[PDB]
Amino acid sequence: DFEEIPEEYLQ
Amino acid sequence: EADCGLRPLFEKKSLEDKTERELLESYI
Amino acid sequence: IVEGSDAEIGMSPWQVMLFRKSPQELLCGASLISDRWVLTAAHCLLYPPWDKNFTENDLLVRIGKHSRTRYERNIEKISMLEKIYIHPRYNWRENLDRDIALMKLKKPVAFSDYIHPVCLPDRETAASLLQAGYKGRVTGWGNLKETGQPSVLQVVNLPIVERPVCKDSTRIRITDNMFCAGYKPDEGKRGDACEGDSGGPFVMKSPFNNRWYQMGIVSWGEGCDRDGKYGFYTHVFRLKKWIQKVIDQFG
Ligand SMILES: CC(C)C[C@@H](NS(=O)(=O)Cc1ccccc1)C(=O)N1CCC[C@H]1C(=O)NCc1ccc(C(=N)N)cc1
Ligand SMILES: *[C@@H]1O[C@H](CO)[C@@H](O)[C@H](O)[C@H]1NC(C)=O
Ligand code: NA
Ligand code: NA
Repeated sequence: DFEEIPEEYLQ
Repeated sequence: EADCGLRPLFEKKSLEDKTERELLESYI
Repeated sequence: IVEGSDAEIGMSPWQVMLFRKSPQELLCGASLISDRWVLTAAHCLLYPPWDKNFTENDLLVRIGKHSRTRYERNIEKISMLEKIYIHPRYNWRENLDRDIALMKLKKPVAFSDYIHPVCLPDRETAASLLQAGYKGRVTGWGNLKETGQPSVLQVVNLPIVERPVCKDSTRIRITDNMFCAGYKPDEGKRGDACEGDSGGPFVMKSPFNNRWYQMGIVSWGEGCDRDGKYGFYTHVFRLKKWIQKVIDQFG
């Protein structure tokens, strides 16, 4: 349901 | 903190949101 | 938020979304109280009856948001958590007494038109405004009804309710660290916080200095927007000594 967030924030 | 609670798009430019008056009216 | 309306752009620039990394989903609301401190409900992070026990690395905070699900490029800012502090006397076993937690960000967030901290009340502002009948404002991306989910941040204004009416509405033991708000059955109007609004702010605009103060944190309720039930909120001022102690020693 949620738009993916930039990978930098999941690193 | 000095500037807390003052919204850039409202208080800071002296614009009121659509329902804040409802709050003020309740503060009797 | 049940029976509320779409927030205006920048209406609640202290609003924070607590976001789970995996799976990517809304966990709770929260509020920005400085450039590196976020306030929320303890039950957003710790609730053993439902096997909830989040650690710093499980979560992200998303600040400056309006849309619930979109990645709001160039507007929202996403922060990592350095550390979580839960009130040491948070009562998850019984009645969610002292339902409060702080989160320190790894890096300060830059303020903008969409990102700005709310004030915490002093004793005097609390005494003046925390009165039955006086209205505050609750905001969140939680459910639109008890039993769907909004496109954008929702807002509702609700009156503080007399303590005996709060107590008489429920079998749960109410404490001085809680207050309740919402319309009575006879009053016609309605509205309430709901699941997903947890941890978000109940704010009031001081008529003395025109600043917004966070008086409450969305804590608990029996269902959502039920006639004769009220929403319960953590009493922020009553727990402010703990707040200051945490910020003073760790900030
Ligand atoms: C004291 C506590 C045991 C009561 C409990 N009630 S509950 O009905 O399960 C809350 C609820 C969950 C899902 C959908 C709707 C409502 C509750 O509110 N809890 C149990 C543990 C966390 C907290 C919670 O869900 N808070 C979110 C919340 C829900 C509703 C409201 C409201 N104002 N109506 C506020 C916060
Ligand atoms: C929750 O998780 C922490 C860290 O893994 C753990 O030490 C703690 O005992 C758990 N339960 C709590 C904090 O109630
Ligand atoms: Na009772
Ligand atoms: Na109700």
